Amino acid sequence: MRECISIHVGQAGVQIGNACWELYCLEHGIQPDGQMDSFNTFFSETGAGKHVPRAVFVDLEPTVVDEVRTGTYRQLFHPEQLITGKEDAANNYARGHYTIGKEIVDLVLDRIRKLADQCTGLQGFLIFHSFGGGTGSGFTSLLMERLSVDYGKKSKLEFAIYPAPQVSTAVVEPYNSILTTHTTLEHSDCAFMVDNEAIYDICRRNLDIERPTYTNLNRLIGQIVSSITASLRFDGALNVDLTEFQTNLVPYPRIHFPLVTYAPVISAEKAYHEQLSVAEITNACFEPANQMVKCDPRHGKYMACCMLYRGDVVPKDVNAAIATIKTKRTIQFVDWCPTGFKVGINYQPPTVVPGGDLAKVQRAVCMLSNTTAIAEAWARLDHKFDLMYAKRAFVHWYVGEGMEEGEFSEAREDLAALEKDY
Amino acid sequence: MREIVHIQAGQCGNQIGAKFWEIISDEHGIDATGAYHGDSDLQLERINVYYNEASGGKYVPRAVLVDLEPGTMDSVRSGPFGQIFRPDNFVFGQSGAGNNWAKGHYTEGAELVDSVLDVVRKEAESCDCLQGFQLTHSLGGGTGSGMGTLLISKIREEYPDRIMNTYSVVPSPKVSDTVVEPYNATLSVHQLVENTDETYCIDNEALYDICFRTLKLTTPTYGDLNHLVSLTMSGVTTCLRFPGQLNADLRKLAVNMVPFPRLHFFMPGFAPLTSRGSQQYRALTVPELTQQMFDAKNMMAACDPRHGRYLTVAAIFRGRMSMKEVDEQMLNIQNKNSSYFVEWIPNNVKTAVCDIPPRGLKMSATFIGNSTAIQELFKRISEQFTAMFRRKAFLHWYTGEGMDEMEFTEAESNMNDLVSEYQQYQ
Amino acid sequence: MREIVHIQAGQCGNQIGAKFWEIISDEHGIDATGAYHGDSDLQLERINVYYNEASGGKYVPRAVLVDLEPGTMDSVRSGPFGQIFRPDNFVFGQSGAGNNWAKGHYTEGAELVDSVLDVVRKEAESCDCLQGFQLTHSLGGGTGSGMGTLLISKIREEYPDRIMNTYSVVPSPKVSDTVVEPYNATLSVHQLVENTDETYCIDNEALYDICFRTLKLTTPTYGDLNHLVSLTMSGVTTCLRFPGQLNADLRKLAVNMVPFPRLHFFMPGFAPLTSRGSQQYRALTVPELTQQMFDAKNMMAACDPRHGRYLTVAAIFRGRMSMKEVDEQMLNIQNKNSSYFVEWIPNNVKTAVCDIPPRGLKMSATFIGNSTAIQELFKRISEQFTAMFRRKAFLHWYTGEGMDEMEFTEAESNMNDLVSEYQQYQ
Ligand SMILES: Nc1nc2c(ncn2[C@@H]2O[C@H](COP(=O)(O)OP(=O)(O)OP(=O)(O)O)[C@@H](O)[C@H]2O)c(=O)[nH]1
Ligand SMILES: Nc1nc2c(ncn2[C@@H]2O[C@H](COP(=O)(O)OP(=O)(O)OP(O)(O)=S)[C@@H](O)[C@H]2O)c(=O)[nH]1
Ligand SMILES: Nc1nc2c(ncn2[C@@H]2O[C@H](COP(=O)(O)OP(=O)(O)OP(O)(O)=S)[C@@H](O)[C@H]2O)c(=O)[nH]1
Repeated sequence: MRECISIHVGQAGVQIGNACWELYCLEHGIQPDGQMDSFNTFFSETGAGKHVPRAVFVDLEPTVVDEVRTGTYRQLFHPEQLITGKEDAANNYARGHYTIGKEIVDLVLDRIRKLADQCTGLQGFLIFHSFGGGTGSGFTSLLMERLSVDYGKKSKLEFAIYPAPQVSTAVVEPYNSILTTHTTLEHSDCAFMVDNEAIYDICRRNLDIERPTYTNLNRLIGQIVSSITASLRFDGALNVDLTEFQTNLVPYPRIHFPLVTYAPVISAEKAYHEQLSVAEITNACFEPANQMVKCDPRHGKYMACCMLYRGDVVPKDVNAAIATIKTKRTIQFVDWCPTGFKVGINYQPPTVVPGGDLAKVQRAVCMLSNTTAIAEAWARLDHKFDLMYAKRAFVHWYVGEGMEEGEFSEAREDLAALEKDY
Repeated sequence: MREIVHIQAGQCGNQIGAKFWEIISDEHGIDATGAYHGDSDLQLERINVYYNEASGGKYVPRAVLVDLEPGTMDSVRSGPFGQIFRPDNFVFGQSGAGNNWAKGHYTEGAELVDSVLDVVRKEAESCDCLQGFQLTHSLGGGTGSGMGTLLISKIREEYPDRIMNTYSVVPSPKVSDTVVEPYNATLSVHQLVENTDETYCIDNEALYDICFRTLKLTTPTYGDLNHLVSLTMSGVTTCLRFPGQLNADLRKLAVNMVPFPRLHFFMPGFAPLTSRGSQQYRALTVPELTQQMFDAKNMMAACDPRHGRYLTVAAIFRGRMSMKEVDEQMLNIQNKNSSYFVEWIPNNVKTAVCDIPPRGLKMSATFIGNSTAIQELFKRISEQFTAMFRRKAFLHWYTGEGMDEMEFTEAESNMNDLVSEYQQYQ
Repeated sequence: MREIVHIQAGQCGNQIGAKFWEIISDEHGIDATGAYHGDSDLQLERINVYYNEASGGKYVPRAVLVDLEPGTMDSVRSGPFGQIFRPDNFVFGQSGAGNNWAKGHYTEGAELVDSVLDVVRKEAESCDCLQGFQLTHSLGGGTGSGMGTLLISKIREEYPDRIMNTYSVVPSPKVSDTVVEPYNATLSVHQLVENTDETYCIDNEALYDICFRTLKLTTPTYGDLNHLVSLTMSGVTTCLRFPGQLNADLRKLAVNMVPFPRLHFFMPGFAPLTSRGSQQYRALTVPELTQQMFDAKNMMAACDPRHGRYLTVAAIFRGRMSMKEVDEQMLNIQNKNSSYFVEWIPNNVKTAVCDIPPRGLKMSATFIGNSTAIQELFKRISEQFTAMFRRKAFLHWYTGEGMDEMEFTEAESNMNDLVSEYQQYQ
């Protein structure tokens, strides 16, 4: 026995946390109130037939928190773990990092500290947020360094909604993205991808949902986190811990930004049309378009590859499929990283939702790597930042939060050094 | 939560605010008296932003009515939905500045500043958290501009952190309704560069031509102008008032629209706008709107952005569609309008969607954009001011209210610096 | 228990006391005759404070009616609730001082002092324990002020330990109803600095303006003034009359309001005060009252506290709310009104709540505060007295009643010392 803590900041973070808790509740049979020992990794035993999520819901705006506390799962969540803000940063990293974040970071730090107090087997921290959101950038970053300074070497996992190259809710998104990336770089143990446009494209072409909604995105995150945490929440042939995830993909602290991909995303009518075998599902998932990242991995080199099989998957078939994956030349690896393969097998089949886009299947695989194509996105973001900051636009907004342009500039050069480190 | 207090100045401003209030009563399911009858919880969940907690299951608008004459006062109160306002919010003068900025700002504004500050402070304190303000007035008029300037000054010195927007009505270049209206615009802009965080410029002749041609009406009226104004109204404020997959507020727009403190003038937008025998034949799809987002026909403040360059664009949507279509449409808009767009502000389209469409339309789209086209308007205003100030005509009315020469000189210098900065951006 | 005897002087005082008595009959469930019909035990549990044990299941007010003329006598007795008073409490003169202090205090007061002392002693002895007294009169009037001075002197020499309050009516500065009213105010205050433990100053024009503007009445009358007076009435005395989570009495207020024996003048307060078409639209919450606690509009005794400094504030509440909201509201009131407040009296807000709200209102709030604003009123009175005493005009009427020069000199010297001490506090 062991536990983990999930952190949700901003609208995207709150929605993601709610969806993930919906998964964890329906997978273990939790009714909306909390009733009917691996489920203790995310829920706490007190009283009689009771469980509550080990999470904190915080946002500078109370709209999403109000929406959460109006669902049928009010009884499921403790009221005190929901935090309501008053002044949304409005896509401003500095606003949510200094003006409102500094006076509300205390209660959250403080009581996630108790969440660790009753969880002596705290494996790590889960963070869900968005770069585009000013709250989800600033408050998330500051609480990230607060976690680092209050826990030391404790493992921490970040799930960030990176704005897409052509999808941006706010035009000031480069400022928030660059600022948060420079601020939390040294402490970000592992940060993933989310490309909204790639999610929409995959849903429209794979699930063939011409009119999807953010619920599809919500379980897109939900299924990813479920596949990641199945090892901790269910036994398997070779379970994988959170520590090994950062051990394999962080030989150097500078590069800790791996991309994620799921296989498969198939509707029930199309699930009738295809049953999964290891070779086909892996080679489909390794296909660049199947990746939920809008960056072709074949442009650069591959760091490492991690497989997360769940269900009735034969390890020998895994080895054979992975080998025949290796031999083909569409896949290339760095010279000094010949053997960077880790496989995690779990016996728990992926869980379905009623009325969901995904189809109920006994087996699945999670696609886990850090390709060099992320450098393309980083360079494009840096170029956009240079263009839109060259005339110094929207800077006065961050100035009114009380800093001058210097920190913007050296964050730009820090991220440039990160980009050229490849 | 995030309460917004409405203050209306001038006859046009009072009419605009009233029409807004009936439109909000439609959108939130409020009858002519104040009772709620909406069929969905979404209308009444965030009713407190524009309404207050009234006894007997009622709601009253968070509005402040200011004028120097009670003529439009009586017409508005005796008009539709006049009983939804308490008599206390109606405070009026008895002299009238007579389309004079100095009179309405110093002579008659001296005995109205106390009342307007008292009522706005009462509205601010009686609410939970005042997110910001919204003011409507006409820069062509003299009194309304003076009330706008006085209120923005008092708000800035009282609530320097609470942002707002001013929906001022710039006089039409084609028609000189008032001889001394250049002074009014001069002083109003000189105070706006200084006491307002962001401003939308609403020009008459552009909406007149839209009603004439786009709507295909042979008899345009103030009613249609107030209707489109209320559509702009709802389009900007629906993200805060109504739940959305991409939630937004006035603070988000202000952050996304203001690159420099003095560069805060933007030109609002609305679409689609089609008649009965075109709507049943037009495509009710996004491309029909994206061809309508960028055009000099459905264009708001009479200065063509094609001559200048767009600073950045904000687009709010209300309906049932996916988001990626919007993103690719914005990308195509950049791809084809690159020359009309600015090269050094990549992805300058601000994308957000409110889930709830307005009453009677399953889409509405509000185009919030900024371009250096307003440079032409400001330069023409400056040269007109120079033209009839070189002759020193009609200065006696202002100098009789405690005016001075070099004051107007630094006013015109401020607009000169503003237009020079806008040209430098161009 | 803690019985209070009411004595009314002058026509205005008699009307005020009567209106009080009907209001108490409402609050305690007493009909026009005296029978009890209240629906709760709380009304009739402490009825003995203002009523006496009457046979046949009846109750009569503990009131004393004094006048020098029977005109208002007959109107009051023949008016509503006139049968609830025994004929013995009505004692009247037959001459009338004619708005003269000296006449009503020496000439006609000589044959009324015996009667008033006899009746007040009968009321005191017939009761269990007389907690204190309450008197109503007008300082503008001559006779009423003389009766007030005589009664406070006799009470002080007879019951020096039993505190009271006097609800005197200071003449309005704007209107000179009586030419010799400055003498009346002079002598009344000279006796009040000396025979009264604490005094509330009630000024006409302030309540007149409140009825005109705050209540929005085009025809203010004495009835509304007496109504608001009876609200002040109930607001002060509800803590003693009715059970409360924070029980209080007149002794608590006197201890909390009097820092120096000569510094005992305070300016009462009432809220909320809203009309039919504002009450159904206003917020029936505490903040709507706390914005109404501190204002020159709903303000009682015509001198602005903003110019001066508050000494200390007492706030009594009647309704259904928690107490911490009141405490934090008082803290915010300090935080924002620190300049208007006194720095060397920290936490100068006296907080108490009576559980039972008045009839017809689920909150009423009575603002008992003290400020150095009354310094302006006293200084203006002193300078007026100097102005028309330098000319020695209208002195013959007073000197014919046994008056003298340096007596008025030490009177004006006493007000000079009082105003100097108040300025020193400021
Ligand atoms: N993938 C995904 N992203 C979402 C979802 N909801 C919101 N987002 C992200 O949120 C961004 C919009 O801004 P928010 O993060 O909501 O900003 P906010 O919550 O208002 O916080 P502030 O900007 O500080 O006021 C978008 O760019 C999205 O990337 C969702 O359901 N799915
Ligand atoms: N769109 C629109 N414009 C209006 C409306 N009413 C007046 N206007 C415009 O406003 C301008 C006059 O502004 P106005 O507010 O009337 O000046 P004013 O200073 O307040 O006039 P006064 O009170 O001193 S007499 C005119 O050019 C007119 O076209 C209206 O209802 N809708
Ligand atoms: N609020 C209020 N004020 C009143 C009322 N009646 C009289 N007054 C005020 O009291 C003042 C006169 O005081 P008053 O008591 O009538 O003098 P008086 O000395 O008793 O008059 P007299 O008996 O010698 S003839 C006037 O200024 C008047 O405004 C009343 O019913 N309500």
